[PDB]
Amino acid sequence: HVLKFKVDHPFHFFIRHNKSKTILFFGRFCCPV
Amino acid sequence: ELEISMEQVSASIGNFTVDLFNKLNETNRDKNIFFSPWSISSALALTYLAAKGSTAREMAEVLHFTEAHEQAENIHSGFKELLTAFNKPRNNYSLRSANRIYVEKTYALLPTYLQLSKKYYKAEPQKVNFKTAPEQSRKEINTWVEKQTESKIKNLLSSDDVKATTRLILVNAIYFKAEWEVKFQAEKTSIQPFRLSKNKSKPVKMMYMRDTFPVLIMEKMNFKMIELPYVKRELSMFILLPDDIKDGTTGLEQLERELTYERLSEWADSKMMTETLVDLHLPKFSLEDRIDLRDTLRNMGMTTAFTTNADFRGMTDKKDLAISKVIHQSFVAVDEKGTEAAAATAVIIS
Repeated sequence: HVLKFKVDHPFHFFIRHNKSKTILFFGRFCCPV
Repeated sequence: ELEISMEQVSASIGNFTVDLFNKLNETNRDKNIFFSPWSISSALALTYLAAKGSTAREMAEVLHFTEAHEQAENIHSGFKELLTAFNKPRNNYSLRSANRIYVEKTYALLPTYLQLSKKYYKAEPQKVNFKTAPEQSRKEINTWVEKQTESKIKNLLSSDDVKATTRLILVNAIYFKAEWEVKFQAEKTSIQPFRLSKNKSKPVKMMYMRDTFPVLIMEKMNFKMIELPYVKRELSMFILLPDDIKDGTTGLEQLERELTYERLSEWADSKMMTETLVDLHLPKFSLEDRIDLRDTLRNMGMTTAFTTNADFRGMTDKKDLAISKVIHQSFVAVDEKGTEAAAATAVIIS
């Protein structure tokens, strides 16, 4: 089957440098505009 | 040795990220949050290099260089090697970070501090005239930040930040831009409702694709996590999404209550996080923010550095310096092609 991953409600997100596992940016998006 | 140093700094930054987010979240539960913990920790680490006694100890504890003063040489070494890794020459995407020391021309700094700052943070000193030309100095610093950030962090410092009393400004900048490994197709993007809560939603440009990504399903803890790699999977965007909206606000109450870096680290490289075919819907979005972190850092336990009892005799022979402000400014734009992200941190000392 196909898993539904619909990001249509507030979420945390972060950008990671994978080899070092260093978080470069972190955020929460909960409010459009 | 160097590998362990890098792991220790990366771990410290991860712990700091969660603590910082948690502190920011206390007052602003219903607002967008976005920062670069790399940039903040880098600038404060360069500041910590100059700190002594309780000033140093508090900073080390808040930044997770030590557990809650002997300088953490392993940390400075870890920052050095990480900075080198991030600044590797490449033309397949953009990743760069830089540090700089702006100092009052009349204010002498210890040579040992400058060589260590150059070694571990690649930060060179630039003499500026704060005393009788604060606006000249401000614009000079803002211009450098613009250059390091492809003009995405424009006017970092304001006239309220740089004054005749300013003696040092330690600045970190970071810039990132990369395509997704698998890009969204613009034709599949459409206007869809984004649900702020159970009883509220607003329209956003929702990108869509069907493809395979690493996904961790945590049914018991009511969330899923996905990894969206950028080119060559050298960096990724991770997204933590609650299973639905199962509380009276944003849906993130459980996740935010139970958020720890230990958990986040375990999830991010879990064996359960396997490649899964997914109908991925992701908003096209962009966030900008700016904050003086003084109050936040004080509330986290970094207090003495902001007082008349501050001790920065690692960079000077006089006990006449204290941190006035810690300005952090950030930017991110997520679209079908990839992501552009940028930030700067300015530690202002007077």
